[PDB]
Amino acid sequence: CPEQDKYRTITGMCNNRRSPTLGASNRAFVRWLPAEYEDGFSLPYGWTPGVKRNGFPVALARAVSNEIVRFPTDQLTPDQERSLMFMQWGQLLDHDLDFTPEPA
Amino acid sequence: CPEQDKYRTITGMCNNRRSPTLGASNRAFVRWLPAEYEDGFSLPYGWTPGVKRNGFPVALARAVSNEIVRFPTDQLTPDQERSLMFMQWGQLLDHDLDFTPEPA
Amino acid sequence: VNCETSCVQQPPCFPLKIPPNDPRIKNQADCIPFFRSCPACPGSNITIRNQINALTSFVDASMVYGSEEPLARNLRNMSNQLGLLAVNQRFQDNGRALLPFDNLHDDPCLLTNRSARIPCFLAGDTRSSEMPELTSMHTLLLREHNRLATELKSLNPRWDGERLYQEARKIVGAMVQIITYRDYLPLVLGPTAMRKYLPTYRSYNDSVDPRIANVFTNAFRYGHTLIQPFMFRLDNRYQPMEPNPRVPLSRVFFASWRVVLEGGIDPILRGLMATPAKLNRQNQIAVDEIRERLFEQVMRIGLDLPALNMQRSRDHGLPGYNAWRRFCGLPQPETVGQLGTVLRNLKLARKLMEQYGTPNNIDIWMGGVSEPLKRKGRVGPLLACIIGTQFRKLRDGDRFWWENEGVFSMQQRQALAQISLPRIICDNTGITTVSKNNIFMSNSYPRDFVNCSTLPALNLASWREA
Amino acid sequence: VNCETSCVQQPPCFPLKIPPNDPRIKNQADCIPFFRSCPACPGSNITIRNQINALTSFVDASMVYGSEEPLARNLRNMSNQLGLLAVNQRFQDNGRALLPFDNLHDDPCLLTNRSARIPCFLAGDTRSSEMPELTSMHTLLLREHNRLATELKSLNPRWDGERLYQEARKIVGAMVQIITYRDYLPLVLGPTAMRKYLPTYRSYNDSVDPRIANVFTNAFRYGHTLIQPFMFRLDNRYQPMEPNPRVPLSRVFFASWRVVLEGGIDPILRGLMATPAKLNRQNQIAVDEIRERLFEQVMRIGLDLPALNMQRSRDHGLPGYNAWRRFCGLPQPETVGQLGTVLRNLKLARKLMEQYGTPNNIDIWMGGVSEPLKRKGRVGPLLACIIGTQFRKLRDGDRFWWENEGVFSMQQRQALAQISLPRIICDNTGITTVSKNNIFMSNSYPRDFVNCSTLPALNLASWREA
Ligand SMILES: *[C@@H]1O[C@H](CO[C@@H]2O[C@@H](C)[C@@H](O)[C@@H](O)[C@@H]2O)[C@@H](O[C@@H]2O[C@H](CO)[C@@H](O[C@@H]3O[C@H](CO[C@H]4O[C@H](CO)[C@@H](O)[C@H](O)[C@@H]4O)[C@@H](O)[C@H](O[C@H]4O[C@H](CO)[C@@H](O)[C@H](O)[C@@H]4O)[C@@H]3O)[C@H](O)[C@H]2NC(C)=O)[C@H](O)[C@H]1NC(C)=O
Ligand SMILES: *[C@@H]1O[C@H](CO[C@@H]2O[C@@H](C)[C@@H](O)[C@@H](O)[C@@H]2O)[C@@H](O[C@@H]2O[C@H](CO)[C@@H](O[C@@H]3O[C@H](CO[C@H]4O[C@H](CO)[C@@H](O)[C@H](O)[C@@H]4O)[C@@H](O)[C@H](O[C@H]4O[C@H](CO)[C@@H](O)[C@H](O)[C@@H]4O)[C@@H]3O)[C@H](O)[C@H]2NC(C)=O)[C@H](O)[C@H]1NC(C)=O
Ligand code: HEM
Ligand code: HEM
Ligand SMILES: *[C@@H]1O[C@H](CO)[C@@H](O)[C@H](O)[C@H]1NC(C)=O
Ligand SMILES: *[C@@H]1O[C@H](CO)[C@@H](O)[C@H](O)[C@H]1NC(C)=O
Ligand SMILES: *[C@@H]1O[C@H](CO)[C@@H](O)[C@H](O)[C@H]1NC(C)=O
Ligand SMILES: *[C@@H]1O[C@H](CO)[C@@H](O)[C@H](O)[C@H]1NC(C)=O
Ligand SMILES: [Ca+2]
Ligand SMILES: [Ca+2]
Ligand SMILES: [Cl-]
Ligand SMILES: [Cl-]
Repeated sequence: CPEQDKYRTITGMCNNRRSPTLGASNRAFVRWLPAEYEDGFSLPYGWTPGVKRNGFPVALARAVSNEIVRFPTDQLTPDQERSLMFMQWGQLLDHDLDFTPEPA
Repeated sequence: CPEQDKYRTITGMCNNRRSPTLGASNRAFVRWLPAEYEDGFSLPYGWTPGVKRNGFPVALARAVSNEIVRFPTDQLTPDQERSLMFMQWGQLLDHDLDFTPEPA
Repeated sequence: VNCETSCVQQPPCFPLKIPPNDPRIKNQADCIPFFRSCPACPGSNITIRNQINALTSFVDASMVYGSEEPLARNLRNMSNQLGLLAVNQRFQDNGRALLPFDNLHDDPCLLTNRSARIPCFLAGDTRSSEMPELTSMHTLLLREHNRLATELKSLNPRWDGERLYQEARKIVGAMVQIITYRDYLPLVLGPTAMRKYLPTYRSYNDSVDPRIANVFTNAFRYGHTLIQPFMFRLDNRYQPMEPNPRVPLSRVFFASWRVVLEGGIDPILRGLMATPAKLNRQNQIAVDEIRERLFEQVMRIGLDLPALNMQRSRDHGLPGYNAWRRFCGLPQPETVGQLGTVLRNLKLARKLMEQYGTPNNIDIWMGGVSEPLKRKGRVGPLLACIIGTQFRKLRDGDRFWWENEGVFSMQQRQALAQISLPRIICDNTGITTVSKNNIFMSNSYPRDFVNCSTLPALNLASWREA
Repeated sequence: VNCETSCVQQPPCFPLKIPPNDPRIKNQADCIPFFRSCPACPGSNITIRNQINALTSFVDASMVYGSEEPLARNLRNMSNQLGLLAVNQRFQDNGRALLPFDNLHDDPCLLTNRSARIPCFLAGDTRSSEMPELTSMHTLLLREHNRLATELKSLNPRWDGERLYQEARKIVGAMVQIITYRDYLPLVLGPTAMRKYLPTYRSYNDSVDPRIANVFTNAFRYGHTLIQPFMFRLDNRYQPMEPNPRVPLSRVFFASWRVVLEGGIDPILRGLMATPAKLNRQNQIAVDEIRERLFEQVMRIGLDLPALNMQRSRDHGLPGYNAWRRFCGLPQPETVGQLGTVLRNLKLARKLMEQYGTPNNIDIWMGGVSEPLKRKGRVGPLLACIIGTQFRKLRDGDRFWWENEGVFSMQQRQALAQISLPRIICDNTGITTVSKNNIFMSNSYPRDFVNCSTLPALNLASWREA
């Protein structure tokens, strides 16, 4: 990394000079807790039929959404203290911090 | 991981049921601090001649050994409160915990 | 394997299976398409699979500038030495700039209105056209970079294109950091979590790891509970703009053509300022426009964003709810009674236990958005812990944080402390009555609105190089 | 790319370069051989290089049993259902068992005495024949496994070979845990660090990560400072056994032939109990037998183990001294004066600064073994924090820790609490007078020796399954 610099690199490399890829792009995420996979290292819970998670069957993500998330749209409560701009800055900000690629 | 097990597996897998490869053999070490490499991700400090580690030249390990570790054998101080068994159990115990493989 | 056209579960696909008696997908052999996130170490049987972050973790406006060198060069207007970012060469918004178009081989924007033929926009981040309100924000900041590079050229006639670009970029990156930590995060976390996780800045600490933690990519999705089912557009008098003043979100995803042919960005910014956000309630978590019709116009079937969030956490191998409450030092509920006390809602607790069996298995986004909201905040204790911890690291571990000694002069910092997103709107659009600050709270016209002339402008005098 | 014979720095080699006026290697074109540790994700430019631990991190006697299933089965005696570990079929140590020989392509042990032709031993870990004292400890534990399977066959005649093997293996793993945390670690850490990092066990915590941290592979090498330059052998009168009562370590590395033709393991175990370890002093860090003559008999040149330790930390990308002091909550010295105070030795501090330039760059093994030792401990505060944190994790995070409820019955734990390595030597060798516990402190014959008959024997009564 140059000993002196005045602007950020595009990639974020060299912002931390002791470990230059920290925060730079196209690098693996940091893990705050060890990962939990059905086989211990790559398969996601819910991949193999009959494999339980901590003694209980894996709940279908669509079944949980149907049961708990769903609500009659005309009953929506407007937030008297926050504008939609509060929702929109959140997405714009999220796009400054992370984008997890998928295969095309 | 079998719901009831009276003995450890040979490999160590399934000891932690939530993340079953933790502590298991032939797995990567956990890092308590981000790594520090000359290029940020693979090359060791001291790989490229002239590249400094945080503003200072890298010392040669054999030079540091020569200048600081080296001592006249005839001045050895016997540890009057520890037997050689203290050293040997340490090596045996280290061999129950880690072996870092190298290419042949 | 095209995960979008089939339900075969084979790498890289991990399709969501359909429950019995689904309210919309009656064929239990169908599925909601899903591609697993790319692995950081493909094919290894030694490494525990982890995913990749394609962006810089820093709060540096990388969504405006790009996080890869070829892309960042291509976003620049390289035909002169003015340090400008390229704007659209075929369309303008009432004389103001618009984002350039991208050249995607399979473009989803084209599919939302086949006769309009308006492609997806090109910005520092690939999701700019996902919803026109997001495009409006991306456009606003492009205009602000160009407004700033023009003023700086006037003050400093000898600066070349690279210096003008870098200097305006540095002020835009600081502006995003100030609006985020000064106006946004206090309203997200509420006052006691703000004090606990984001105590006053003291200095840059190089031992603070600034990487985005895997769990944050899922936990910050708490924002999906704030989405209203319509895209609102108001006229200069903040009245509904005719026709089409309220369009269902399932008709605006990737609809770049509405920015271009339906009024530009001013009616959209006005709609974002004078409409309330949806409040997240325990019995009203997320609307059907995102739960049933997400990307309905460009996918073979409408996706379910809440369900994709939970399936993504399993794809990423994230620990469940209790493991994250323990990480944050919060009580871990083991029984439905204990979960009802944590949640202050026993019915919600029984429903969660019916689906998951144990609290140890509740997916992080689902448990996180179910907690009661901290006072004057919009997240509960678990999400406040994870979002608070993450923004603390991005600020203390950033060598270029705007208040870090040496990034800006004392005089420049004093000038930056006067910026507000209401002012950036006054300066780059034709809107002259804007929300009173805090813009994230203000939402009632004319009550919470002020004329642009009452707002202080950013004084660039301290940037003149004597 | 044969790193052993070449000095070209091409992957996978990372040879150690020679300084001008080196005391031993006069040709600066020469080098000390070095192979970089295998990466966990070969070829990835996306991941930050990390290394592999080929063993189970748990203190489970994996060096006796193996950490992979082919090897584990091969170490067993499959000619009967007694649950025994296979023994050498060609030699015996005064009628007692010796380890089986391995079948290596290029066997280093065969090189230490070509006329004797004794190959390396085979055990659960590949380094068993590295020095004959280590082999003696491996042999002792193999004999203890067989002694226990035998006694268990009598108590429970219905148990088949698998059960017998598994139950004796379970007892040997608990014996290694008890000798390690009850007797060894207190003498390593000293009383206040023991209290601080290893408070009284409460219960298994599945949220505690039991993996060996990369730094611990380097930090636990602090034991190289305890090595004496000879292998001492004593007879039954604890008198120098003639001939060769003291043989230089450079003539004992991989010398399995000394175990077989020079008397067995008893002279060697006696030498270990009645000889003091070397005291690590800031001006007497490690002897030349390992700094100049490591593996001299079998390599083209003798290696330097201190230097290999430093090179290995760079290979593994470990942070320097101050980053680890900061991790442990210890003040980080920025100047030679401040380093002089932390080390309580300004001359050493100045030598470090001359080599390294800043305390931030001192390699962790060099900084760690340079700190003054804790009171009644043999490691300073940085090493104490690293070793202590590591061992708390291996205990709290192991579901099979011997005190964990349900691992052993209350009766078996009470029986187990009486074991001691003095007793195990008594039950498996011809030694009748052994050190008084703590065996790691006892070192003077006859003052610290007792007769084997005064030691409590392990009472297996509670293993009689009725
Ligand atoms: C079971 O063991 C768990 C692991 O415990 C650790 O290791 C074992 C061997 C012991 O040594 C133990 O002492 C260790 O803590 C244990 O769970 C742990 O519990 C602590 C305390 O609740 C958790 O700490 C909390 O962390 C959050 C999140 O921040 C952390 O993570 C970020 C990113 O890595 C770091 O940058 C931070 O520095 C933290 O490390 C903090 O916000 C929180 O601090 C705030 O709240 C506390 C109260 O909790 C306040 O007092 C503070 O002032 C702060 O305002 C804590 O630091 C730890 O994360 C958690 N670890 C895991 C892996 O879950 C568990 O409790 C054990 N249970 C029992 C019954 O033994
Ligand atoms: C610069 O930032 C550094 C990182 O700080 C963290 O993140 C920032 C954003 C803040 O939130 C800050 O509050 C966070 O800590 C910071 O360095 C950190 O400093 C702390 C405090 O000294 C260090 O904690 C010590 O850790 C050791 C090692 O154990 C830890 O790691 C293991 C394995 O991961 C875990 O199992 C443990 O649970 C710990 O998490 C502990 O042994 C030690 O605790 C013992 O001693 C203390 C008192 O010394 C006792 O109270 C305890 O009870 C124990 O007996 C500390 O917890 C932390 O390791 C270190 N992190 C890094 C990356 O170096 C630094 O201080 C900041 N500098 C300045 C000037 O601000
Ligand atoms: C205009 C409103 C928003 C969307 C439309 C939208 C959509 C998505 C989709 C499709 C994903 C991917 C789902 C999957 O895993 O397959 C997604 C991920 C993320 N979101 Fe969404 N989002 C809209 C709005 C928001 C708001 C207001 C957010 C935060 C306040 C927010 C966050 C996120 C985050 C952090 C992600 C993960 C991104 C990554 O790739 O790492 N979104 N969103
Ligand atoms: C008979 C005494 C000992 C040796 C002979 C010996 C030799 C080594 C060698 C060659 C290495 C590897 C060097 C390299 O990195 O290239 C090594 C590493 C380790 N040791 Fe050593 N050691 C002897 C004695 C001890 C004692 C008393 C130890 C601790 C109490 C000790 C520890 C270790 C450890 C933990 C390693 C790293 C092992 C790994 O591969 O992960 N050793 N030793
Ligand atoms: C570059 O700048 C000039 C003057 O501002 C403008 O006319 C031109 O359209 C810009 N080009 C692009 C590609 O944006
Ligand atoms: C498509 O765009 C045109 C302009 O090209 C607009 O009039 C038309 O109404 C749009 N189509 C739909 C279905 O709204
Ligand atoms: C197996 O056991 C018998 C005694 O039970 C012994 O004679 C034989 O040598 C053993 N075989 C091996 C390979 O150790
Ligand atoms: C080699 O072993 C023989 C016995 O086979 C022994 O007499 C001889 O002295 C050994 N060689 C050395 C150098 O000690
Ligand atoms: Ca082990
Ligand atoms: Ca960024
Ligand atoms: Cl994580
Ligand atoms: Cl580490």
